[PDB]
Formats: sequence, structure tokens, C-alpha cells
Amino acid sequence: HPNAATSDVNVTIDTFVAKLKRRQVQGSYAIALETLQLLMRFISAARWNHVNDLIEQIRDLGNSLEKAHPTAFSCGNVIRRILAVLRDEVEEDTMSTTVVAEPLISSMFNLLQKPKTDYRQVAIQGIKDLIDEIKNIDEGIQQIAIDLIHDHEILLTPTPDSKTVLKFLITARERSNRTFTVLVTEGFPNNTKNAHEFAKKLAQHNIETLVVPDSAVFALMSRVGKVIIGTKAVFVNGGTISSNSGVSSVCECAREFRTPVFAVAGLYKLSPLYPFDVEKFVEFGGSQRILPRMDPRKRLDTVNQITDYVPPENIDIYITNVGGFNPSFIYRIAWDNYKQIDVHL
Amino acid sequence: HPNAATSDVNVTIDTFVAKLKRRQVQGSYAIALETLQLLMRFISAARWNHVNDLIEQIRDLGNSLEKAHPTAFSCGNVIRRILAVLRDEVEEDTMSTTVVAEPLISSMFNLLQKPKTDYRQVAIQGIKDLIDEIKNIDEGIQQIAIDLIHDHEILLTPTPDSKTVLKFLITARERSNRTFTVLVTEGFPNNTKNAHEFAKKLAQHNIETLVVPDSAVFALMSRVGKVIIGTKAVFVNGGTISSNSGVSSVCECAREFRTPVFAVAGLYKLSPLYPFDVEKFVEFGGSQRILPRMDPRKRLDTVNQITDYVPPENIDIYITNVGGFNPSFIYRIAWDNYKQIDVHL
Repeated sequence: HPNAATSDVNVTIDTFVAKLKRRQVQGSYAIALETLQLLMRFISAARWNHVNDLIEQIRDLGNSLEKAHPTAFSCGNVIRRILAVLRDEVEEDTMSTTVVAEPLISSMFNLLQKPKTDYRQVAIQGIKDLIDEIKNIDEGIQQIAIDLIHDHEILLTPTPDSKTVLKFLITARERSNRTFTVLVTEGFPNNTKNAHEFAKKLAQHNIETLVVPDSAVFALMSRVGKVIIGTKAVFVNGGTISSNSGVSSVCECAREFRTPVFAVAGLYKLSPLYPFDVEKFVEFGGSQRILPRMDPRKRLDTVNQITDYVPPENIDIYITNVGGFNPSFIYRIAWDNYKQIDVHL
Repeated sequence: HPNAATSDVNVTIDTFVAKLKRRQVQGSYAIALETLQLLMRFISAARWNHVNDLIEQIRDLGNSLEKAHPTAFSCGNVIRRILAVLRDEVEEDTMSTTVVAEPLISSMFNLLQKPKTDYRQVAIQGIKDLIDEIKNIDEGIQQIAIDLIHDHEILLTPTPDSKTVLKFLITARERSNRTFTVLVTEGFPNNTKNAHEFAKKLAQHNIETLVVPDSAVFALMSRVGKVIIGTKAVFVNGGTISSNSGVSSVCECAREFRTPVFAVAGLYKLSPLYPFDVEKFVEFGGSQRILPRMDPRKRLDTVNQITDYVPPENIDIYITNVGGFNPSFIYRIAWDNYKQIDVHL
């Protein structure tokens, strides 16, 4: 469905679109929040009574948003989650309206073989619940995460940008008995300032900080104990897209030297879409913040990328609010929140 | 060739044989010394008249010695070295007697194409030189050896039976600026007491000592920095015979984790003969030490071995008195000490 009725009924959709396209909005969490707000707006003002049609409309809306920005996934994910929440409720309702037990939580053969209420209030509650979840992830992570960090171990931290990862680190550091040394990679094109900020924050807490160039991975890796990455998007097979610059090579190095690789993950950040090719999913970066002047650029060709995709062969741990999970197992987790039908919208 | 010619001229051969058989002589160095002494005795007493015949006799004697004891490699090696020493002198002499171009020190095409003096004194001197070489090995290692180990690094030590390895460790430990943690694997049926002794020595030296059982190698492997072998005999392609029990598995583990594997022995232990079979050269221990009783132990056939063989693929460094060498290079060193015809006797 095109934007014809969805302009005067709900106002800020255009603004959201603008934020998405021209990068006015910063941080995936913020984007998610915005999406939630939009959904709430859609719910409160508009009236439907018919449910399947509404669901279809919602799906269409999600799809359009996805098509608008091919590298922002959190927005999509949240919508998908909401749809999933709706669907189960709808299914429950149908059974009451009309008036079989499964071996596990879900059946396989049921896809092939033929199978006024306070619903609005429930829907409203759902959004609130989602918001709450988004707010408090660290409270669920803390009692699972601080179990594996030991004394006299050096920790390498690629991609330092997220407010969650920092918080996690700080919680660990609060326990002064647990000794750890932090190596911080700069990240040439985009991460630099952020990395510096992170370092400053560490200093403020009184944690031992070491500033690392992007080339110096091989020389330190023999001394590196555990590697913790702050990812933006999590996928089906295990692989992740991390928040810009120098992740793949580092992972490869880790694999070579046999190093345990931790990752800060989220259930709303987890995506049920599969990454088949490196050519499509990887977002490339600007040459403006590399070399000034454009007359030498006539012959020379600068190659640079923002967000970097990782193969599932390297990472081993995914610390969430529920717990730590294997990359060769995270699909199950996704399925416990998302459906196979709601993948291709 | 029998011992019909040598009865009143040389008698000590029998004694040497006795020492070999019932293990009255202990430590390869001692064996080497004995061999040297025997050679000296042979030289001082016997008559020659001819040189080629004498050489042949020497070869025969060597063969006999080998037949008497195969696990005594040092004995063989020393003899070979002596032969090589003789040979060059003989070659030199021939050139004067008769009265040549070469790209390097030795040529391959010289084998394909058709080619009284005071040599006794030279031969005597050779023995002395060999003795001198045997005397000090550690002094020619320590200048290279105390350059590899660094601060806050962890060492793992299989085979503490060798006298050289301990000395090497001690020399490293002497330095006030250098600090390292030592993990020691025991070796149950052959190395236990020796291992304990080593540990005690380490304690005395005032270093942080960690006594580790043979099962607890895997758990500490994430912290292991370097691997050192207490080998007894070196060979052509790189493979080495180690001084009894608990070496192979550890080496394999190191290879798996890509941990650097060092080896310290010496060039007198180095042999120009190939270890084609593990079963032929490696000798087995005793069943009595493992388990008591005899009548039920007829049913319980126990397998236990003294010496251990490690493939050249795992080991990378062979630091000797001359300098640091590789398994891909050590063959040339052997050639520089033992001649082409002297390999087969």
C-alpha cells in the first residue's frame, strides 16, 4: 500500500523517512524507539475492527520501511516482533470465536497439512512491554556476563560505540578484584572519535587503557586472552555485522591463534534474514575522511567500507538478557520470537 | 669380523659391552666419554702399516659396537666424527703422495667422475677436540637461549631428564630483569622422580614452580607461551628421540594450539643415520613398576616404554653450541661433521 491515507492521520512518518534516508537519526536503539512510537501512533488514532487486513497493512508498512533503508534492520525486527505478538493472540482469539496438542512449542507438519474484545488494550500493552525490554537489557545481561572474566587476562575490544557494551564493561570494572587490561582499536574511517571517547570513559572509571592501531593485530594476539565485540546486527547462521571498521581481519587472526570470542547481542537486534553474499549486505564508506583534493583521485581509486560482516566460523559466545548462546544455535532463539512466513514481506 | 684379533692388545671392549647390556653406564655423555677412551686406547696400542685397512678395521669395530647396543647413538656419532676427521687428512695426504677445483666445500659430481705421514698425531688431536666439545655445550647455547623468553610469559616443560635443559633454564632464570612462570608435566612411569627433583631445584632457585599432572595439560593451554623438549638424540630429517615419557602428546597439543616448540641438545647427540622405524630404535621399559602381583597379571598385559619419538613437523628450532638451526637445515650440520661414506658401516 502506498502513502496516500498515511499522511494526515499520522504526521511524523515523513520525518522518520527523512531521518532514515539522510541519516538524521543516530543509534539503532533510537531508531527502534522511533519505530515503536510510530506503531503506537498508528494504533491509537486509526480504527480498524477487522484484524487480518490490519495485519497485512502493518506488514506492508514494515516492508516499505525495509525497502527505504537496506542497512537498518532494527526497525524491521521490532515490527516483525510486534507482528508475531499479534499473531499468537489472534490465533488464540479465533479458537474462542469458533466456540490439538503439540509435542514441543512448535510443530513441523502443521505447515503442510490443513489446520468485541480488549485486543486493542493487549496490543497497547505489548508496545509498552517492548519499550521496557529495550530500556532494560543490561539488568538481564549482568548476572550471566560477569561469570567468565578472570584475573590477569588481557581483553581486546573492537568496535567501541554502543552504550550497552560500555555499561557491561563498567559493571565488570566496578568489581575491583577482577583484573583486566583493555586494548582499544581506533578504527580508521569512522570509529576514531568514538574510540577516543570510549578510552576517556575508561580512564574516568580508572581502567587500564591501551590505544591500538589497526595494523597491530598479529603482534598482540599471542598475549590477548578474550575478545569482546559490540555488534549492531545478528543473523541466522551465526555471522554478525559489527559497528564499522576492522572486524573481519581481527576475527581471522583470532581464529588462527585460537582465541575465545565474546559478543554483546540483543534479541531485538537479532535478524531472521539470511546473509548469502558479501556483495549486498556490506555497506561501503566515504573517501572524504581519508584524503583531501580530487585531482589525484582521477587515476587513483580509494577503497573503504563502514559496516563490516563477519563469518560465523570465529565467534563463539552471544551474551543476551536470557543468556549466552552458540552461533550454531542462535537460529532457534530467533525462531522463539520470529516466524518463517514473516521473513519475506 | 670377530674379537679374535683383539684379545691382549685391547681388552676393554668386553667391559664396554657389559656396561651397555646390563645398564651399568648411565647418561649419553658418559657413554660418549667411554667411547672416546676406547678409541684412544685403540690408537695408542695397535699397529697399522696400511691406512685403508686400518680404516676398514675401525669401521668393523664401529659396526660391532652398534650390534652390541643400538640405543647408544652418541657412541656411534663420536666414532663417525673421528672417521670423518681421519678421512680429510687422508685425502690431503693422497694429494701430496701423488705429487682440483670445487664450487663449494663439497661437490656431487666428484662421486660420478673418476678421482708415510704423521696422521696419528692429528687423529689423537681430533679425539681431544671431540672431548673438549663434549665438555661445554651450554656456554655456546646461552648467548642465543636467553633472548627468547620474555616478561609475563609462561613456559611448559616436558622431559626434565636432560641435564642440559635444566642448565639452560637456570641460566635464563639468573637474570633479574626477566620473570616467567613454569609449568612442569610429570611423566608417570619413567620421569616422575626426575620431574620431582627438577621441581625441587626450581624451588631452590627461587622461581614460581607449578607441578602439573599428565592429565591437566589441556586446561592450562590457553596461557601457555613456549614449549621446550629434553631430547636425547637428534637425526637427519629433524626427528628426535627424547629422554623418556610424556613428550609426544604435549608436542601434539602445542602443534594444535600453534605454540612454539624449541629443542636443546647438542651436535654430539646428532646422528647421520635415518630413523626409518620407530619400533627399531625406541626401547621399551618394565611392566613390574606399574602394577603388583603376578598370577592375575598374566591376564593383564601392560604396555610401557622408555624413549619417545616426535615427528619433525612439530619442532621448529634446534639451538646448539654453534648457533640456532632448523629441522630443514640440521642435515647439513651433520654432513659438516660426518662424511658421506661414513654413514654406512
